Amino acid sequence: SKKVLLVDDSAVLRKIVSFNLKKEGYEVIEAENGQIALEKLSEFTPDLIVLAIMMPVMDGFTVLKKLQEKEEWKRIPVIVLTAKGGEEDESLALSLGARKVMRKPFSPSQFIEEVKHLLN
Amino acid sequence: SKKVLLVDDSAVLRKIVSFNLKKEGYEVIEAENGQIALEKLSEFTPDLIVLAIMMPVMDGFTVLKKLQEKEEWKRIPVIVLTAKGGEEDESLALSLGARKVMRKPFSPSQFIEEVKHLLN
Amino acid sequence: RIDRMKTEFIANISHELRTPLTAIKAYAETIYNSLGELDLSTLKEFLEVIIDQSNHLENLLNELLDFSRLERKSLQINREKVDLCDLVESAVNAIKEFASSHNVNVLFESNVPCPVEAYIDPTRIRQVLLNLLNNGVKYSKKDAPDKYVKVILDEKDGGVLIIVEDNGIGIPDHAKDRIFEQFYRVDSSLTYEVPGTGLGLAITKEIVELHGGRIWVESEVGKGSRFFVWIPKD
Amino acid sequence: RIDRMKTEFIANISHELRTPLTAIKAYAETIYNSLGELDLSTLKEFLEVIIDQSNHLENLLNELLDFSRLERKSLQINREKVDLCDLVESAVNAIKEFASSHNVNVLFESNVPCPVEAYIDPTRIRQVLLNLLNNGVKYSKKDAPDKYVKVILDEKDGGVLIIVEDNGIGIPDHAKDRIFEQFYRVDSSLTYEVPGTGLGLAITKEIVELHGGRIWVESEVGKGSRFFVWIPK
Ligand SMILES: Nc1ncnc2c1ncn2[C@@H]1O[C@H](COP(=O)(O)OP(=O)(O)O)[C@@H](O)[C@H]1O
Ligand SMILES: Nc1ncnc2c1ncn2[C@@H]1O[C@H](COP(=O)(O)OP(=O)(O)O)[C@@H](O)[C@H]1O
Repeated sequence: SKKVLLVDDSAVLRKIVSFNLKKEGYEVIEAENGQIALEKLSEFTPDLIVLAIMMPVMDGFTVLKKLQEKEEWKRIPVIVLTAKGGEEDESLALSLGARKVMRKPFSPSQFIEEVKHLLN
Repeated sequence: SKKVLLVDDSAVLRKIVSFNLKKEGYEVIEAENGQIALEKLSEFTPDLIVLAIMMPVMDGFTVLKKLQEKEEWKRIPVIVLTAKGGEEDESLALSLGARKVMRKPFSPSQFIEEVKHLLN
Repeated sequence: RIDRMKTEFIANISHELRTPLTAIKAYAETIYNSLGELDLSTLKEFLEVIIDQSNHLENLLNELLDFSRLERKSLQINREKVDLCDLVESAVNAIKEFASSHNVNVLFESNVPCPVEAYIDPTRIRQVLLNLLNNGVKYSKKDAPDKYVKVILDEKDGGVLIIVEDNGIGIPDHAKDRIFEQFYRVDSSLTYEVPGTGLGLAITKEIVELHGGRIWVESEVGKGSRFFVWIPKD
Repeated sequence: RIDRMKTEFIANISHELRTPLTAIKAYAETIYNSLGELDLSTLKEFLEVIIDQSNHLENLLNELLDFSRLERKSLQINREKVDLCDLVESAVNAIKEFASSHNVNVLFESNVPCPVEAYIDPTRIRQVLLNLLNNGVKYSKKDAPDKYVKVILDEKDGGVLIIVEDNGIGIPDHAKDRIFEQFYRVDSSLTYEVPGTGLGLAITKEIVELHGGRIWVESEVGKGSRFFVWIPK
C-alpha cells in the first residue's frame, strides 16, 4: 500500500488526518516538526507528504526548500495543509515545489479526493 | 408532567434545549421572542421559564420586568440562559426577578441539573 | 480605527462567535451523553448542526482575516471574464437558508438580458454580494409579512451597476456617511440584538475600490435601503 | 495602543481561533461520513475532541470579552478569604494536559507553610495564574529534555508574592518594558508559530492592579523568565 508522511505540530490534527488516510488503506508515518520529517526520510521514501507550515524547530517553507535541494527528495509530491490561507502564502509554497495547497479548516472528504489524485 | 416555556430567538438552540428537556419527560412550549412568550402565558401556566436576553421585538430584561407586573406571572421561576455573561448583566437579571442566570456556552447536563433543582 | 470603537469591536467579536460555539458545544455534549438514546436520524441531524455552525464560525474568521489583509494591502485581485447573472444566482442560493430563518424572501431581477460579461474577480465580487445580501437579512424588519432583499443587475456608465435593495429598518442620515467605516455599527433599539463586527461594508468598499469601482447607499428609516455598486466592464 | 498592532491583533485572533475550529469541523465531518467505520471508543474519543476543542475556543472568547470589560471599566472584582496553596494547586491541575502536550513539567513550591490565607477574588487570581502558567508553556524551549514552569508562593512586604518561573526562551531587554501592553507580542524566530493575541498580560496586569497589587518581570534570553505578582494580604 501507499505510504504517507504526515507533518504537523498538532497531535489532534495528525490523529484525524491519519484516520481518514487509513480508511483508504494507506500507511501513515507521523512527524511533529519539519526537522523530524526530514530525519524520517533517511528511514523510508513516502509516496506523498502532507505538510503544515507553522511548526517549531523547522517550518514548512524551510521543509519545502530542503526537499528541492536533495536529489532523492524533490520528486516526492507534497500537499501543503495549512491555516495560512493567503494568496502570497500559497504562491510561495507552490514556488517552493508544493504540488497543492489546501486551506484549514478543511473538508476531510475533499482532502482525501486530492490525496487520491496525487497518488494516482 | 412539568411544562417548560422555552424563550430564545435561535431555532438551533431551542432544538437542543428541548431535546434535553424532553429526555426528562418535560413538556416544552417554544417562543421565538419575548412578546410571543408573554402571549403564550394566556393559554397556559408553565412550571419553569427558560429565557434568553438578546431577542428582537422584546428582550429578556423586558420580559423579566413584565413578569413581575402581574401576580399570576410573578410566581413562575425563571432561569436566564444567555451569552451576556457579565456580572452587571447577571445582577440586573436577578434584580428583575430571575431565579438563576446560566452562561452560554453551557453544559446541557449542568443545565438539566439546575432545571430539576428549580422544578423540585 | 478609534479606541471606543476598538473596545466595542473586541466585545462584538466575542458575542458573534459565542452563538455558533454554544450550538457546537451543546450538540456535541448531547450526542456524547445520549448515544444510548439517540436514533440514527437525530444523531445525523445533530452532527449536521455542528458542521453547519462550524462553517458559519469559519466565515466570521474569514471576515477578520480578509480585513487584516486589506489593511496590510496584501489582498490580491485576480480578474477574469465572468457572467454576473450566474454569479448573483449563486450568491442568492448561498444565502437562502439564512434568509428563510428570518422570513426574508430573496429575489433577483435583471434590467439587461443575460448573460452580462464583466472582467472581475468572481470570489471577491461574490463576497461583496454575500455581505450586502447578509445585511439585507440581518437588518430586515422585525415583524413583517413581506420582507425581502432584491439584487437588481444593470449596465450603466461603461460598467455594471448592481443594486441590492431591501424593505428593512433603513439607515438614519447621520449614519449614512459612516456605515462604510471600519468598526462602525448603527447603535439603536432596532440593532441591539443583531450580531456583527462593523467590518463587512469596509471590506466590501475596499474590494470594490480595488476593482476601480465605487459603492454608495440610499436609505429611508422605516422604509429600507438600496446599496449601489458600480464596477467597470472591461 | 497603536493601529498597526490592531491589524496584527485582528489577524492573530483569526489564526488562534482557526486551529480549534479546524479540529471541530474535521472531527465532526469525519464522524458524519464514517459511522460504519468507527468503533465505539473512537466515536466517543472523537466527540470528546470536539467538546475539548470547543472549550479551548470558549476560553479564547472569554479573553477577548474580559479585555473589553477591563477597557470599559465594567469588570468588578469581589474579594473573599481564599487559601492560595489550594488555588495554585487547582490552577496547576487545570494546565497539566496543555503542559504535557509541549513536554513541560508543572511544579509548585511554597516558601511558607500552607494554608496561605489572603483576601482576594478567587476566580480572577486563578485567571492570573492560568495566564502566567499558559505563557510558561507557550514560550518554553523548542527542544529540551528538562522544560518546566514553577509556581513559588511566598509572603512579603505585608502581602503575598507569587513567582511564576520558567526555563523557556526568555525575553529581550527592549521587549521587557512592553510585554504588559495590549496587543504587544515579541516578534522573533522563537515566537513565529506560537498562537496569541497579546492580551493575556494586559488582562493580568489590570486584574492585579484592581487588587491593589503590581506585576513585574525578570528575564534572560535563552535562560528563562520570572514573573512576580505582589498582592496586599
Ligand atoms: N441593509 C441595511 N439596512 C439597514 N442598515 C444597514 C444595512 N446594511 C448595513 N447597515 C448598517 O451599517 C452597519 C455596518 O454594516 P457592516 O459593515 O456590514 O457591519 P455589521 O453588519 O457587522 O454591523 C450595520 O451595523 C448597520 O447598522
Ligand atoms: N514566560 C514567558 N517567556 C517568554 N516570553 C513571554 C512569556 N510570557 C510572555 N511572553 C512574551 O510576552 C508577550 C505577551 O504575552 P501575552 O500578553 O500573554 O500575549 P500572548 O501570549 O497572546 O502573546 C508574548 O507574545 C511573549 O512574547
